[PDB]
Amino acid sequence: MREIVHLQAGQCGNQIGAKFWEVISDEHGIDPTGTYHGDSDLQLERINVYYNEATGGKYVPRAVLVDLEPGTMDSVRSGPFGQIFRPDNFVFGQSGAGNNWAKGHYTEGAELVDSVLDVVRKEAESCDCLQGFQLTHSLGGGTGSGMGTLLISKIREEYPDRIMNTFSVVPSPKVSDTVVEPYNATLSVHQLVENTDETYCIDNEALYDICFRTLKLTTPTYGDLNHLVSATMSGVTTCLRFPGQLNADLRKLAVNMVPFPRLHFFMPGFAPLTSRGSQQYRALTVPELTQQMFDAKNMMAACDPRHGRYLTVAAVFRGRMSMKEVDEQMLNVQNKNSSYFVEWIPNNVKTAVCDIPPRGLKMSATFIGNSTAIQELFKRISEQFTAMFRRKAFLHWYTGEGMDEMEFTEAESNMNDLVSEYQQYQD
Amino acid sequence: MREIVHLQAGQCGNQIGAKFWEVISDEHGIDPTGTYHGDSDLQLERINVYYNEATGGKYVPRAVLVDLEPGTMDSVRSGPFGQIFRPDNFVFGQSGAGNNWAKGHYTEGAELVDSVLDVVRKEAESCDCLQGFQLTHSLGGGTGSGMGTLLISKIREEYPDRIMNTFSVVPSPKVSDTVVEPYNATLSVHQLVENTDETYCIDNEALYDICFRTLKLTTPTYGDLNHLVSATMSGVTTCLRFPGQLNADLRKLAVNMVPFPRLHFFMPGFAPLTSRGSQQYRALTVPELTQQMFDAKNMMAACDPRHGRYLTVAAVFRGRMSMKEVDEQMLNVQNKNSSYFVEWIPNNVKTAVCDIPPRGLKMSATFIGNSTAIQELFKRISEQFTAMFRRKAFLHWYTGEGMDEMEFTEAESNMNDLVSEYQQYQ
Amino acid sequence: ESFDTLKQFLEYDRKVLRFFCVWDDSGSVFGDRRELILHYFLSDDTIEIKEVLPHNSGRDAMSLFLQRRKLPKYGPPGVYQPGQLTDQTVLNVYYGFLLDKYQLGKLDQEFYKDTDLSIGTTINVWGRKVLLCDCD
Amino acid sequence: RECISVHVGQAGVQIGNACWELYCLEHGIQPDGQMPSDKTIGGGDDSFNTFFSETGAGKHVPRAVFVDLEPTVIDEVRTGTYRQLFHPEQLITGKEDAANNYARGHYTIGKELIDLVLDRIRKLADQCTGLQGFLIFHSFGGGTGSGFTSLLMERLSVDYGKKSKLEFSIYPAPQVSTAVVEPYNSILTTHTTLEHSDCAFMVDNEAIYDICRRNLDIERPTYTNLNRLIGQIVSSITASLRFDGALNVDLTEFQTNLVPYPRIHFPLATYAPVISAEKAYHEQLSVAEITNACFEPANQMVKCDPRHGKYMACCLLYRGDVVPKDVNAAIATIKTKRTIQFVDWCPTGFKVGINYQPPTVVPGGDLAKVQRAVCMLSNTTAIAEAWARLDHKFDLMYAKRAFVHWYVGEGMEEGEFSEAREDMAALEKDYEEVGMDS
Ligand SMILES: Nc1nc2c(ncn2[C@@H]2O[C@H](COP(=O)(O)OP(=O)(O)OP(=O)(O)O)[C@@H](O)[C@H]2O)c(=O)[nH]1
Ligand SMILES: Nc1nc2c(ncn2[C@@H]2O[C@H](COP(=O)(O)OP(=O)(O)O)[C@@H](O)[C@H]2O)c(=O)[nH]1
Ligand SMILES: Nc1nc2c(ncn2[C@@H]2O[C@H](COP(=O)(O)OP(=O)(O)O)[C@@H](O)[C@H]2O)c(=O)[nH]1
Ligand SMILES: [Mg+2]
Repeated sequence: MREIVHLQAGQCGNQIGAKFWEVISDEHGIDPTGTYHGDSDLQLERINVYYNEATGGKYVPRAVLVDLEPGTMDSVRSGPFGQIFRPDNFVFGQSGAGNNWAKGHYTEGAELVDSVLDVVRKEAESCDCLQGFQLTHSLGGGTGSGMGTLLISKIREEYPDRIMNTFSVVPSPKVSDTVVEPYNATLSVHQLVENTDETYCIDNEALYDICFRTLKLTTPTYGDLNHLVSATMSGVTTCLRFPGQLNADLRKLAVNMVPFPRLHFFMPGFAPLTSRGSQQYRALTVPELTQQMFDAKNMMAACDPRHGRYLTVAAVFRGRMSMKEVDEQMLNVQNKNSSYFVEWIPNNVKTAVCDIPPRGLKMSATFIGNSTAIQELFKRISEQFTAMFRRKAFLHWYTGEGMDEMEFTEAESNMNDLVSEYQQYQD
Repeated sequence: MREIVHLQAGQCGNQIGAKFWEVISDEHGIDPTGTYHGDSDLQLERINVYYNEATGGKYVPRAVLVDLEPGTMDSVRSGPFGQIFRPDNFVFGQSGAGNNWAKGHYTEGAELVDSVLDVVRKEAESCDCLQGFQLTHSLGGGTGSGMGTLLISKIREEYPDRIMNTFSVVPSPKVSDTVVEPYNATLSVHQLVENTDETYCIDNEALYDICFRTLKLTTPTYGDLNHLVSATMSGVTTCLRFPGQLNADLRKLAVNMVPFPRLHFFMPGFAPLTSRGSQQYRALTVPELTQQMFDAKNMMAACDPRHGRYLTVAAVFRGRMSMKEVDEQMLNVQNKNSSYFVEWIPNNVKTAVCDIPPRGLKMSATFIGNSTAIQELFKRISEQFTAMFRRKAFLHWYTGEGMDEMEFTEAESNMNDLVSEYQQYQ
Repeated sequence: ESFDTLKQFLEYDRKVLRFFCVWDDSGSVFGDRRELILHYFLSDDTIEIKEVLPHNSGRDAMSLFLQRRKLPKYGPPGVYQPGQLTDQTVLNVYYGFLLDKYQLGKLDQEFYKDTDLSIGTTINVWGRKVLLCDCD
Repeated sequence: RECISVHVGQAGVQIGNACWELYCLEHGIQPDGQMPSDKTIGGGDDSFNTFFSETGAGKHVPRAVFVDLEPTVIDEVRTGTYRQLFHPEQLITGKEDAANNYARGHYTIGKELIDLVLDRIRKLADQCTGLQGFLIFHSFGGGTGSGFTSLLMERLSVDYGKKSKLEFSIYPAPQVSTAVVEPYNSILTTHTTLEHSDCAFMVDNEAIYDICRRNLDIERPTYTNLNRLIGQIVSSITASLRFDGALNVDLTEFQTNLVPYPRIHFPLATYAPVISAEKAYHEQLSVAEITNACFEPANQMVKCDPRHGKYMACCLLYRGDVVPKDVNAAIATIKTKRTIQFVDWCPTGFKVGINYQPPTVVPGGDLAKVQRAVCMLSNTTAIAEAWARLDHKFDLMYAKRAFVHWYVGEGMEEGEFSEAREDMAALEKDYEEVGMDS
C-alpha cells in the first residue's frame, strides 16, 4: 500500500531490468504468465507494492518500458518472463538516438515525453498511496542517460514530495565502449546532483573483479552480471513486502544516510556471494557476513574505501538472526577500524533486520555505504572530460543540436563540486 | 408491452441496419431460421419490443425496407440473418437516386410515400402499444435524405406526440466520398431540427480512429464500423426490454436532455472497448469503465468536446454493478471537469442501470452526450457550401426537378440559425 | 503463418465447384422441400449459394440465398465483441503498428473447406441441414 | 440495368469487337453464344443482363448495333470468328462510304439508313424492362464516323430525350495524319456534340502508342492492343451494374456526380495497373502506389498533361480486393500532394467506389494477372489546350480556303463552317471563364 512504479530506460537498463522481474516473480511464486503457483501465503500478503491485479487471478507488473529504437522491445517480449508485461505500456520511437545525449533529451525523446508520461501518470493513479519510482539506466549512452534524465525532471515537477529512486551504472575508467563516455556522463550528473533523492553508483570494472576472484567464474557473460545487481536493487525494498523485526522502509533510510543535500551517491554490496567450490567449506553466521560485507573487494564501485572515510553505513539483513548479535557486530567493525570512519558522527552505522530470506539462502545481507572514496570516480571522469574538451574533439554533433561551448563548462563545474564537497568533509 | 418501429432507407442506413438486427437477434437468442434457441428465460418476456410472433414460432422483425433501386435489398436478404425480414416490407422503385436531393424528396418521392406509408401503418396496428420510431439513414445522399426526410415529416403529422429516434451517419470532415455532400446536408438539416428531436450522429472518420487505436485494428472494413454503431443503438433501448434497478425509457431520455426545444443533437459511445490481446491484462470495474467513456478520443466523436461544453450527459449501465460506485463516479467527473460542464444547471448527469450484461462481457455501458461543441460539424458543412454555392455549381439538376434557388440560401440561413444557439452558452 | 493471398489465386483463379443442394423443411407449418445451388470458389475458399425456383411458385425473385463468405462449420457462431476478429495482433502503436510476438486474442474458428464438402453428405448452413446431392 | 451500345464507322466497330471478346470472356458465354455445360465460372444469377438477352434455348445474344456504310468491316465480322453470335439483321451495311466527307456521310447517303437504325433501336428497347443509357463508339476523323454520328444522335435525342449518352470516341494526335482533312471532318459535328452530349470521352492514338511502348514490353505496336485496352476500361466503367460491391455507383450517379455545369461535360480516363508479366511480379502492385501512379501525366491517354490546368472532379472506381481505409489514406496522400491543384468551388473533388470482381484478361493477351484494378475518370481544363491545336490546324488550312470544293457539291454549304468555329471559340472561352478562380 506503499507503491513503487518501475521505469526502465535504454538498452542496458532494459536488460538489467528484465532480469529484476525474474528475480521478484519467483520470490512471490508466480508463473511466467502471471498465474500464482506459490507455496507460502505471505507471498501474496504485500504483492501490491509492485503488481496490479488483472481479471482471473493473473498479476501484471507495474513497469513502463522505454526505448528510442523498436528492436529491444521485441528482445524483451521474446525473453522467458517477458510476456507478463503490459502491452499498452511498451512505448518507443522509430529512429536511433545516435548515442547522443543531445538526441535523447532534445530530438528523439523530446517528441515522446507526452506519451511516456500518459502511461506514467496513469500508473500513479491506480495506486492506493504512492511512495516511489525507480529509473534503471547507465551513464554512458544516449537513451539511458538522456531520456532517463529528462524523465526525472518530468516527474519531480509533478510529484515533488514522493521519494524517487534511481539505479545507475557509472562508466569505468579503463573499460571503454564509446570514445565519448566522459561527454555523456558529465552532462548527466548535472540533473542527478539536483533531482533524484536516492542515487547509486555501480562500476562495470569492479563487477568483473568479483566474478574473477570471489565468484571465480571462468568467463562471465552479462547475464550473471545483470543478476548481480538484481539482488541489491531488490534489497532496498525488502522491508515493504515482508514482515521485519527491525524494519526500515524506502523512506527511513534516505533521511538517515545523507547528511547534506547533495551527498547521495551510494555503493552497493551483497554479503553471501560465495564460490561454488567453497560453499561446502563455509560457515554461515552473523559475524562472518560482516567480514564479507565490509570486505573491500566485495563491493561494486571501483574506488577503494581504504582511500577515504565512511560517513554512514546501512546494512539490510535477511533471515532469522539475533538482535544483540546484529548490534554488537556493527560495533566491533568500528572499534577495530577507527580511522576510516569519520569523527563528529558517533555511531557510524545504521542497521536493519528482516525475516524472510532469499530463495535457498538460510541467511543473507546487503551493504550500502556512503564513503569519501567516490571522488575518485569523479576525478577520472573529470580529467577525461578536459582531455578531449580543450581542443573540442567530438563536439560538432552535440553542437549539431546547438549547445554552445559554455554549457559543457557550466556542467563541468557542477561535476567538480563533488570533488570539493567530499574533501570539504574528509579532513 | 411497448413496441418500436425501425425504418431502413439509403445505402448506408440499410447496411448498418442489417448489422443492427444481428446484435439484437443473438442477444435474445433466435437463429436465422426464425426459431428460438436462446439460453436464459429473460429473453422471451420482452421479446415483443422489436420482434413479432408468427404461426409456428418463426419470430419476424418489425422493419420497413425502402430503397429507390433494388441493388442493396438484393444484397440484404443475401446475408446470414437476412432471411428473417418479412417480404411485404421490401418496397422499391427501379431507378437510383443519382446522389441527388432532387430525385428523392419531391418528384419521384411522391411515387412511394403512398406505398411505404401503407406498410408502416400496417405495423402500427399489429403493434399493441407503440412508443416511437427509429430510422437509419445517411445525410449525404439521395435515398437517405430523400426518402427519410419525407417520411419523418409525414409520420409526425400522423402521430403528433411520439418520440423519434434517428441514427444519421454525418458526412466526414476531411475524408469523404461524393462532391455533392454540402447539398444533401443543408437541405435536410432544415427538416430534421424542426421535427426529429434526437439524432445520434457521429461519422465514418471518428470510427476509423477507434478502429486504429482503441481496438488496434490493422485493416478495418465496413463490416466493423456497423458493429461499432449497432451496439450503441442496442444499449440505448435496453430499459424497455430488460429489468434493472434505476431504469429509464425513451421519454425519460428526452426530458433529461432537451433544455431548449431545438438543442437535441447528441453523440454516442460504448464503454468496454479494448484491444484484442490485452483482454487478460485489464481489470474491469466501474472506476475505469467511467474512464473509457469520458474522454474526447476513445469516444465516438469527430469533434473536440474540449472546444466547448457539455450541456446534459446521460450514461446507461448494464451488468451487476453497485449504485454508490456508479453515483459517486458521476460526482468525481463533474468536479474534476467543472470548466467543461456548464454553470446554471446543478446536475448534469443522468444515470441508468440494468441487470443484464451483454454476450461475452460481465458489464457494459453506453455514453450519450449532448454538447455545445457539435456546432463545428454544422460549421464545416456551411463553409463547404458557401465556397461552392456562390458560383452556382450544380444548380441545374435541382432546377431539373423543379426546386428553386430561393430555397437553397434559405436553408443556409437555418444552419447559421442553429450554430448561434449552441454558441449562446459560452 | 501464411497470410499471403496470391499463389492460390494464380493457381486456381477461374475454377469454381458447384453442388446442387436440397433442404427438406416440411416439418414447419408451411414448409417446402427446397432446391438450391452451392458454389465454391477455389481462389479464396468462399461459398456463394443461389436460389432456383419452380414454374409458378409464390416466392419472390430475389437475387441469391447467401453472399460470398467463408462459411462456418457448426451452427451459427456467436457474434463476438468488437476488435476481436483481427488477423494480426499488435504490441503498440509507436498510424503505425508494431506486431506482437504472441497471438493472445486469436480465436479457434473452424470453416468449411473443399475436403469438408463432398457428394452424398449432409452439412449445416447456419442451422439449415442440407444434403449435397449432385455434382458436375 | 440494361444499356444500348452502337458502333459506327471503322474504328467504333473495331473497338466494339474488342469489347465483345472481353464481355464474352468476362462472363461464362462462349463464342458459340451458349453458357457451357461443364465449367462453372461461379457466375451471377442474372448478371449478364446489361449486355446480353437470354433466349429460352440458352443462346445468349448481344445488345449492340453495328452500322457502316462501307460494308467491308461488317462483311468480315459476318464471316470471322463471331459469325455465330450476332443477330443477323442487327448489322447494317451499304455500298458506298463517305471517303472523308461530312456532307457525303450526312446528306448524300445519310437519309437512306436512319429509319433502319431507329427501328432497330426501338426493337432493342422494347424487350428490356430496364434501360439506363446509350454507349456510342465512333471516330471524329472520318466522314462515316462524324456525320453519321451526328445524324443518329440528333434523331435519337429527339426520339428519347431525357437519357444519358456516353460517346467513347477517338480523337486526333499531333504529327500523325491518317487522313488529310481531319479538321474539316472533325469540327462540324462539334456543334451537335456540345448541343447534346453528356460524357464525351476522348481517347488519343499516340498516347496509347507510347504507353504500350514503355509500360509494356511492346515495340512496333498495332491496333488490336489499343482496342483491348480501351475495352478493359469500358468494362471497368460498366462493372457497377453487373457486379455488386461495398460502394458502387451507377451511370446517372456519376453523370450527376462529375458534371458541374451543363456545358462542361468532357472528362478524361486512365486505367492504372497496365504492365507486362515479367516486370509485374517483381513489384508489389499495392493500392497506394497504384493510385499514385494513376496520377502521372505520362500514364494518361490524351497527350494534354494535367500540370497546366487544375482538376475539378475525379471518380475512382475500384475492383478487386480493396479495403476502404486504403483508399481513404490514398485520398489523404493525394490531398497533401503539392503539384495536383484543384479549383476553389469544389471543396471535396473526389468520388470513390469499390467492387468485388478482379480484372480479367483475355488469353493470348498483353496484360498481367493482377489481383486489383482501379480506373479514374477525371475532368481538367487542359482539353481546351488540346483543342487550340485543332483551331490553329483549321485556321492555316482555311486561310487558302483549301478544299471546300468537295464540300460545296454535297448538301451543306459554307455557312455552317463559321458557326462551328465560333462555337468552339465560345467553348474554350467558357473553359477559361470556369477555370478562373473567383
Ligand atoms: N481503334 C482503331 N481506330 C482506328 C483504326 N483505324 C482508324 N482508326 C481511327 O479512325 C480515323 C480514320 O478515319 P475513320 O474513322 O477510319 O473513317 P470512317 O469513320 O470509317 O469513315 P470512312 O472514311 O468513310 O470509312 C483515324 O484517325 C483513327 O484514329 C483502327 O484500326 N482501330
Ligand atoms: N550489467 C549489464 N550491463 C550491460 C548489459 N548490456 C550492456 N551493458 C553495459 O551498458 C553499457 C553501455 O550502455 P548504453 O551506452 O547506456 O546503452 P544505450 O543507452 O542504448 O546507448 C556498456 O558499457 C555495457 O557494459 C547487461 O546486459 N548487463
Ligand atoms: N458503415 C457503413 N458505411 C457505409 C456503407 N456503405 C456506405 N457507407 C457510407 O455512406 C456514405 C455515403 O452513402 P450514400 O451514397 O450517401 O448512400 P445513399 O444515401 O443511399 O445515396 C459513404 O461515405 C460511406 O462511407 C456500409 O456498408 N457501412
Ligand atoms: Mg469504313
